[PDB]
Amino acid sequence: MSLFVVNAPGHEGQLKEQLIVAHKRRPLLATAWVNPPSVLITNSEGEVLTQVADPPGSTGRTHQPTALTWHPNEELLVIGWSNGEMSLWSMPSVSSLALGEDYTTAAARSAVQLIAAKAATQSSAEGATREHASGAVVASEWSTRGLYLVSASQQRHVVMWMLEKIPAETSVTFKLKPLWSVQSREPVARIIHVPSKASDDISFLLADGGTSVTAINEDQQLFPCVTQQEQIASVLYDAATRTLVTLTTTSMIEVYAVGEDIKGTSTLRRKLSRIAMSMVWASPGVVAFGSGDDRLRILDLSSGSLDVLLLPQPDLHVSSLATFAAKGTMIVGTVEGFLVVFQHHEASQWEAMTVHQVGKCVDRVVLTALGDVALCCGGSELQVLHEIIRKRAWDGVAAATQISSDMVVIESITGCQCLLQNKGNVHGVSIAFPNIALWNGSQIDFYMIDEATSEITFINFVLTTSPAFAIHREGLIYVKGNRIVFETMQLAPIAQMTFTESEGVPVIMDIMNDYLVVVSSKNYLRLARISTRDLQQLGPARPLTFPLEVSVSGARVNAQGRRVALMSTLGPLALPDTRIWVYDSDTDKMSFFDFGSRNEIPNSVYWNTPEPNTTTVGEFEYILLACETYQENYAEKKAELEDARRESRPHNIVTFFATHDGLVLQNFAPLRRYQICLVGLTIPDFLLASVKINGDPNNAEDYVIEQKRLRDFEGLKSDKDVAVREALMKFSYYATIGNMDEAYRCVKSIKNPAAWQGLARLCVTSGRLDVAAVCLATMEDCVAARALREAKEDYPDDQDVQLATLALGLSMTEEAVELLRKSKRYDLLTDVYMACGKFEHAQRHSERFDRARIRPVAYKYAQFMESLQNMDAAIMWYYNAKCASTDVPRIFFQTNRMHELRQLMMITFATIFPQNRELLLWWAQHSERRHNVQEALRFYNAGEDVYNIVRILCSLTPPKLDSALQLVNKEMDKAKMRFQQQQAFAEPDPVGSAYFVAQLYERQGDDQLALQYYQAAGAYRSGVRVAWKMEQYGVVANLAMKSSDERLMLETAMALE
Amino acid sequence: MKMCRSLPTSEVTLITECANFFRKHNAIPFAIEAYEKVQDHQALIGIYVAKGDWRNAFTILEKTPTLAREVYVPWATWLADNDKFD
Repeated sequence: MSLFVVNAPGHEGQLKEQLIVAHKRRPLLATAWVNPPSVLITNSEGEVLTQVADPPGSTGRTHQPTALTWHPNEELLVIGWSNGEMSLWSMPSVSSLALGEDYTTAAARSAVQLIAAKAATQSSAEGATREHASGAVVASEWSTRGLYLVSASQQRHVVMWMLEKIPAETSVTFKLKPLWSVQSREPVARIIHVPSKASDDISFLLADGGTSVTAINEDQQLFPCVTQQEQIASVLYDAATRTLVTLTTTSMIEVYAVGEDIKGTSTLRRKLSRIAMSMVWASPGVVAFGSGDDRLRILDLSSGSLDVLLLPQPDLHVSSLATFAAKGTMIVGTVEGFLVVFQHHEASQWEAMTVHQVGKCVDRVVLTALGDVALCCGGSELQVLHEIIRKRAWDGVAAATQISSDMVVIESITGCQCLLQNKGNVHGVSIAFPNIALWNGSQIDFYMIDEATSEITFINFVLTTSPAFAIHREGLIYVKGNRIVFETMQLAPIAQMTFTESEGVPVIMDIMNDYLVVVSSKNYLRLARISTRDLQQLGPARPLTFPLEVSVSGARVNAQGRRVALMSTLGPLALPDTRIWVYDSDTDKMSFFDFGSRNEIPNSVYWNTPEPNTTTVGEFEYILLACETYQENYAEKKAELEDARRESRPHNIVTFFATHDGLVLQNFAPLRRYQICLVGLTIPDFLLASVKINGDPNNAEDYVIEQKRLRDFEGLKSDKDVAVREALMKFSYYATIGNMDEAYRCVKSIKNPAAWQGLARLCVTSGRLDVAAVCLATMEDCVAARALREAKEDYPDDQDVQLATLALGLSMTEEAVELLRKSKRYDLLTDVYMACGKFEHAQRHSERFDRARIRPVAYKYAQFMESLQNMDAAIMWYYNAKCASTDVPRIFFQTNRMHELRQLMMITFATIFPQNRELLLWWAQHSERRHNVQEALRFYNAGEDVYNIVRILCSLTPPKLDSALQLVNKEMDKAKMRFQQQQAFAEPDPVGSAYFVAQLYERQGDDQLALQYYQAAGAYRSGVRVAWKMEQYGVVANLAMKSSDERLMLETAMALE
Repeated sequence: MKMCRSLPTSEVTLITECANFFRKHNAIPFAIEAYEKVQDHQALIGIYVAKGDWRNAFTILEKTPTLAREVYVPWATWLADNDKFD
């Protein structure tokens, strides 16, 4: 998280939209004002250096500065006025003094820059009004090497100016001499330069806002380069690839390739689907533009594909654009007053880094050399915004968090809260309760905190420019020169220590409890112990090795003064780095961890901060490190809806265990949008600064010091016991290092079941089971214990299913379903999906992966509706489970809805039920129960159940033998059809119903017919008993052996005798 | 195919290997005819169970009863693909 400190140096005049100029490399900035017309020259951070009034020789008339331009290398400014004159503002160079290299601090360099700019000179170029024909100088442009100047007036004239850098006795002066006098069609809106070689030649382009883009070279002729059918709006040029882009007022863009003679050939032509359109270079070969709408548009010249970069907030309209190619940041300014900063990791590769709300109509956005954002807003308002990190501090009693340019919220865990507004800005904050101190560059102001009356009593200031300072209970430590001085709150000098220039100047100073860490500008680190009288240094300076240029930006020290966490930045532009550095001074070892693998960039890193008069803190609590980084279930959500309403780039609070064997990743925790920042670590409680309920982040009062328990400290809300807490710390440490046996040993002495559920979760994540049985048995959770025991009994060869069962018992659902996806067990996964009240997921999983447990899903839904007593869906879901022969009749009979079933079966329910075969057979059986024989026969015929029809027909009085014989012979013909098909592919299938017919003949003496129909039916046992009748015994053979029934053959062998 | 038919009857055996080139060329009927002239039934069974045709595959199975698992295993999965688990 970052915030833009705002400097708004007012001027008596009115600001101009496009008249802000920023030097590319030197931290300089200048802008024009009118009535009274002047120019304000300021540094990158926004402090005013100088102001320059009307050009020399003016006869009482103030002249409006109409054009400004910076020299690409020299700290030289050129100003074209409105009366035809031209002036050059030049300050004496700092390096001409040939002083020492003691300018290692920004404040000293700013001071020498200011004292150099005080004696600056504004020189007049002779005869400028003659060359511009008494016309206002509309535009100006230096060459790439800064040797040639081009000026354009309002009288349609273009003049070439030669720069002569002559040496003098004390400095180097500059003379501008006119060379040409070139006529233009219209006053030139923009002058661009083309270099001969990609990285002294004459190659310029002039755009006058009309239908002409006139090139010019050393030939002194204004030959056009490219002319289009419409009036041009703007031109955007890439010097490295010599790529020109012409944009018209009608949302038309053309891409040209500039040759040696400044001639363009069209290769990419495109159309875009009051604020004038703006267009800037987002990346080499990638152009970003906006048409005053809510969307950005990004064009890739290499591929020709145009994408739209969306803004989630409606009503926003882009007003101006700028880009910083060094870090890849676009600064979108809006009419409302919203500044959006985009940082690179074609539209999918960009992201919104941050959002800022200045709150005024942004006329123009400019970017200085160091990355500061100058803003012309409100017509006559200049605001320089400098990105600084959120300066937050915590001592052990209260937290002081910076939330704006100057507002600081100081709040304690006891309920005390107060607001601090510094007279100047805020750059550093140090708290050692009740002492508070703020550093704003030039001076450090230290006050007290009156907790009883919520007052802040100002003690005093020290006029020091040290970037490193720290206030303590006994006094304040601040750097002054090459030395550091530790004093009291009443400016009583207690001690001081001095360092040589070869040892550098301290840049980082961090104190906590009674330990101090000092880091210089050349990676020199010193650790010391503060006392009541002296500062006992522990060892000499130690160099550190980092396996462009690495500069350490921050240093934190644990409460032992033994291990140091280090934040470093890359390059002179201070690009944040994705590495955390841990240094063990006692063992003199250097370890690091990379945040690039997690796609995260850190902001701050914090050690554990023990409370005052609390000496029961072990070294495992001291080695813990915390850092902030940034990249069907209807009665379920309402339980956490209170938290969801308490909610009214992602945050990652990540904690490591700093080990002498290396850095081990302990735990990770996402945050929410109302938890703005982490102010420090107070074991076992995170100290996230948060906004209150239904609050606003920009409000100063709307801030509370929120305290959330660690993810490894579940179930410990008393925060009183010490032995349990330290044993849990050791358990977490041994779980992270993988020493699960020592974790078991540590939790064995803990009577809190929270340690046991932590160990059970560790067993889930480590594949341990017999220890997990003890974990479940210690928490008095017999449900999970018996579930694990049955899982072991049912699956003795699979530990994955047992682990999934344990995780499900431990309220770990997502881990369990992922494990069961890994473990192939889709049926158990479907059962779990049903058991969590998600029948839609069960249906999808059944229809996608395992298409064999969809009937259980339907049946379980039917039972769910039956218990819910929504029978309208219960009946249709019992039908969908293909169990309409046992359950839908049951659900009709039990609810006494028999009349509706009778009406349904008499022939949404009537569309499906009457034609179902199983329902018809059930109703036939039910009517046969009611002795309604004829209705049963009718329904059996409608359901095509030959066995039951033959049984009833043969059981009737008189027996309807003819139709029974017809059906029996039809089934015999079907069986013979099957056997003939089998033989053509190369004793048919017996027909059971024929058995009944034989029984009739068995009661009528028709022995031969009874035997024939028994044999056709497959009644070998009855075949024997009917073969015994007259005399035949061979027919007894070939029957028993067909059944492979040993008893039959045995008995026949006995009976043959 | 013209070359394979130009290979004489005693040289049909190498056509078996030539039939492999018909699968990589997605020439199914050419592979079938080459194999039936080869009298290679395992690869014919493989082609038939890959194309989903079962009548010819089962006739071939009845010709050589030893290759039953070469057809039943692809069919048992295929029946499970059409929800015929019974």
